[PDB]
Amino acid sequence: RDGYPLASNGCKFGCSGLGENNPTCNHVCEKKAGSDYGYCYAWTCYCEHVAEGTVLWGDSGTGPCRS
Repeated sequence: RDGYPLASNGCKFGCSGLGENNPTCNHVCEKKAGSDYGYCYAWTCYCEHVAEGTVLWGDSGTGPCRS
C-alpha cells in the first residue's frame, strides 16, 4: 500500500523546512516500510509500503511541518 495519504495534516514522517534535523524519513522508510521509496517536496516526507496498516501521524519532523 502506497504512503501518500498524508493522514497527519501536520506531517507524516521526517523532512520539514521549518523544523530541526528530522532526516529520519530515510531510516523510517527502510525500517517499517523496508523500502527506499520516499517523496519530500514541502515541509514533510512521503513513503511507499508505509500505509499498509502501519501508522501515519508524524514521525520526528512532525509538529511545525505544515498547517
